[PDB]
Amino acid sequence: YSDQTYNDGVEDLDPIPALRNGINLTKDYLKYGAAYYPFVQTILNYQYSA
Amino acid sequence: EQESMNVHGTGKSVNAIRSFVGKGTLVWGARTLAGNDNEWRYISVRRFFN
Amino acid sequence: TYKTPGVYIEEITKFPPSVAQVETAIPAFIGYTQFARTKPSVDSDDLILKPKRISSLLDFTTYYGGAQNEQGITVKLTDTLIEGAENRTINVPEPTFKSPYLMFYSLQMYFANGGGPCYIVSTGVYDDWSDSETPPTINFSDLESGLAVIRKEDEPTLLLFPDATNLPTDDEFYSLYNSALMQCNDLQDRFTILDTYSDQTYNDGVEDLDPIPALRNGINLTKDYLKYGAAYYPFVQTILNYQYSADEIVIQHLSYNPNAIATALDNLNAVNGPTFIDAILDDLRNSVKVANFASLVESVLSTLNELIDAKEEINKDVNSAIASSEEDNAIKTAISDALDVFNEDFEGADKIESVAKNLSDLLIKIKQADTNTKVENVLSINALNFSAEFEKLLTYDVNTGLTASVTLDLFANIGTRLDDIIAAVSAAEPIDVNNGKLNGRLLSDIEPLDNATYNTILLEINSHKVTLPPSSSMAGAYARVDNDRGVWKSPANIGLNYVSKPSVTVSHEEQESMNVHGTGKSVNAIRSFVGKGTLVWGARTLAGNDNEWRYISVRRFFNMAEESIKKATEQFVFEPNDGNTWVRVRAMIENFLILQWRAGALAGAKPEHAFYVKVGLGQTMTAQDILEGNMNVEIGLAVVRPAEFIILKFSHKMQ
Amino acid sequence: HAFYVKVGLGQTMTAQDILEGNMNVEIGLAVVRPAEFIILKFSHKMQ
Amino acid sequence: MQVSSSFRSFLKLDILHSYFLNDGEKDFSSMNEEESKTQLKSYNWKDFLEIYPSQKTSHMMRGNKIFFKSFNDSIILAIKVESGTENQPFNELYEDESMTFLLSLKDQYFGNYTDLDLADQLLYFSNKTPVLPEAFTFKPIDRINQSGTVGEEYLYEGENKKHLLEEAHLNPGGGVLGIIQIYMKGDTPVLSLINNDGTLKNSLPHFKIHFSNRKSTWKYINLKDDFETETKKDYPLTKFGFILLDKKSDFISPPAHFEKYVFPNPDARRIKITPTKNYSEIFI
Repeated sequence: YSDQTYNDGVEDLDPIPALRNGINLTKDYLKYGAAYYPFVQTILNYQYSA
Repeated sequence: EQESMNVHGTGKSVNAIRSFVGKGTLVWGARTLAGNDNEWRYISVRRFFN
Repeated sequence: TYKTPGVYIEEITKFPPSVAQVETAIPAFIGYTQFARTKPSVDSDDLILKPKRISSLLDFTTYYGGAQNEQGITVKLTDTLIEGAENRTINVPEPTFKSPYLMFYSLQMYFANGGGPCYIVSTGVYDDWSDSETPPTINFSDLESGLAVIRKEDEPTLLLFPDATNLPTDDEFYSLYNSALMQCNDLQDRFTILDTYSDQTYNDGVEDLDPIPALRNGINLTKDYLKYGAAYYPFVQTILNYQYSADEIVIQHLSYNPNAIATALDNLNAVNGPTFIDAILDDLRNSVKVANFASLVESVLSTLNELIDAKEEINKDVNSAIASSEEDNAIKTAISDALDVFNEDFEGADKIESVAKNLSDLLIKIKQADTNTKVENVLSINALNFSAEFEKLLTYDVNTGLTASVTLDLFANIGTRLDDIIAAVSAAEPIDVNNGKLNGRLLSDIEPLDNATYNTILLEINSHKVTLPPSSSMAGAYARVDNDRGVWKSPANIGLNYVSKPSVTVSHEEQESMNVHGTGKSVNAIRSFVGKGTLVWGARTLAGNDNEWRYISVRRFFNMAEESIKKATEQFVFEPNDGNTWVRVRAMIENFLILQWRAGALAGAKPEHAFYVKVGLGQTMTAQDILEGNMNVEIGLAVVRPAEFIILKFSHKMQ
Repeated sequence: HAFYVKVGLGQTMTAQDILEGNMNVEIGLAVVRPAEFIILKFSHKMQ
Repeated sequence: MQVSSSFRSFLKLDILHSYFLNDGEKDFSSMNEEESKTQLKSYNWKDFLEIYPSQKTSHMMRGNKIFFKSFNDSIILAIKVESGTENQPFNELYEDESMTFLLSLKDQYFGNYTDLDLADQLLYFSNKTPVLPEAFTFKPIDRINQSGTVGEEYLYEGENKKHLLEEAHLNPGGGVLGIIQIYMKGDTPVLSLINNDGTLKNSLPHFKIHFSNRKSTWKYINLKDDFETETKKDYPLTKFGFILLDKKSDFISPPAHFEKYVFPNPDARRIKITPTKNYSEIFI
């Protein structure tokens, strides 16, 4: 969800531990995906108008 | 730190993006969310079968 | 194991591994091992008396284990004065009591010399020593059992016994070899490699016997059996070390100025106090919730670990007091009893140590429980053991805000028990006579005290090398010849690997009675040559005066040919006994022999001069054989013989 | 040694499948696995 | 250098199947000697079944000098014995040694004519009660002088099946019908191969496996005359026999001109199997 501790309005959560609790399916489903961490900083600018 | 991302009691592995000297940013690790599965833990095996 | 993908670096010391070899003559090795199991991850010794095939030393060690640690290493330190100057002598002698379990060492030599895949028969496992001067034994009945077992295997061709020489009597030694020669004659396809009992005059309890003459009298079988084996002499000195552990080696330390007790006592006085254990004992006695809990558990666990380390330090010093109190054994007992009681709070009687272990495992599980459910964060405490383990420290502390209802507790019985230990130790202060500071300590524990003495001792220990009978090295040497030149080549004028030198020197005027003798019981020699190293010199069998079977290469060639021919005729066990069969049998045998001729095994310009085969009514059979159901096959072979003696005649040239 | 395929009455099907209108196909595959950990051991050379 | 050997019979196994041996209604088991010989002359078990040892069994047999021979109606094992006698095995045999042989099928129509519900089950035969993870009953491989055919008593499923396949160390490709396991010493003297002192028995052990054939109702279809009729009772499927149907009374709703019709016997290539009756459809 985020690479930083994020507040859910109640508690401060660690992003890797939170994903593990979030995706609550069995192996039959888990075998169909993978996750990556962290986010990356790119070289693209923001779009704006003077 | 990566040790707990790659191997974990729940099998919910997370792959890491890491910086290496003289190489730049590399994708490190290729497991699925069913990481303790002797048959389906690797991404390349699942994708080959699909 | 490893968790993060990547490259790991480790620093070790060992010999480089050998290159795997291709199948050739297959030896069987019968003897004792450390595990004997089929599945490395369990503790069942399921391979006892179940022959198994091994491809390399590395495979041996995952089913059978390694060598036994030697218990005979002695280290003695003597501290004296010369004109007021300090003078220390460090003495580390060759061990006189060695462990009689050579299977591991013998296999290392076998692979070093070129051996390929082989069979291992484990007849039992290693026993513990009874004392520092009382080693384990070899049970004759176990070796006989292993020999009987190998009789049912097809593939093996050579028979070896790695610890025959560690057997209690020469009579048992000779008996075992007579049985092996008899097995070879019953089967007609195996060969036995024999050793002498010892290379030194050995006492049988009655008389002093010469080893070569003794073997000749020991093996009392006829030529029908003697033709199936050969013997080699002497034993060889190798480059392998002894296996040991620094944690098992105890130092003897004598000194002009005794201080074993005084040191132990001063250390214990430091032990019995607030800076050692009172502070410990006084302190010891939903994702956020998990994090808070986990911190509290770790604090307790850390405190328990310090108390456990304290126990170990106490045992290390008290034991030097016990070891040093040579006189007045009543005190040695008083000290020992005080220590033995102290330990009960940490050992299995009431095990503080397992509580600490279990809390660590539980702590990891609760931190990881968050991975997938609120249930795990409950089960880890009430279905699993967190509640149960904390109870073992204080039975019902929860009864009140101040710990209460301690119906049982694992803490602070330490105070009284430490006082008992010190009082007993102090009794030895006027008893000690000559024991110095390091007396009774282990090598592994003295490096922080004096690492000059420690490093010196280790260098001396490692200077001692292993000595072995030559038989596993010879099985290796046979394998090299069979692959490079062929089974029909004599197994001699071969250098040996990992050999420093022969145990004794044999001159050319001594070898004469080893090679040629009235009884035909020839012995081959291992000899050192200048610029060449250690070579195998001679290749005769124990029936040396036999015009037909005196050479090893002739006997082995025939055994090889028989295995192949036998397989060719067994295909016809219940087939019709008629012309169609006789023709097929003959053709199969001749094709085999032609190929052996083409490769140079047999003499003769054309196959017609090298061999013949006859099968059939009117050639090998009559009407009576047809009636009985017999098939008779006759075969002849022209086999090549070696040169042994080269004579050079010199003269002046006339002109 | 890499794979096998089985289809047919007596191999994957019975009389009941012929009646129902089923076709059963069985397949096996030998799939290659990666190395993850490389361990380098160092020592002094003896001589 | 003289070398000699001698071999003697060790164990015989009789392999039979009613589909090939019966003649219409006449049961092979009730035939006289001439009738039995006549039927056997046309039978070869290798026409439908393949039998071979496991890798461990082959290794052991080589070590103990045990050979495997075959005949159109049977398998005989033979063993090397000591010279000069008839009953002393060359190599000592032990009570718990055993040989494992595997069964597999080559005939694609086996399941149509064989009366045995093999769906998802392992067929297992032995002379010694196994130790399995779930409760089961057990009966041994039948002797030559006993009555009966292969039935449900020899089928295993679930965990017991899994266990037996693993102990036999079978190839991943499967394709196994069943497993036969014989121990040197069984659960009773009459099923053993050797005596208490290791001596071969003086009466060759002789075991038997016999498969039964399936029966069905015959249905005759005449499209050109637009009429259908069925027989009143089930008849057996056989390979070589012949059943004559020639009375109106044999059929349910026989045709108006029955006297001009001929009713052929069905093959075993196609058959409808249901929980009650089996049916064979024949076109005229």
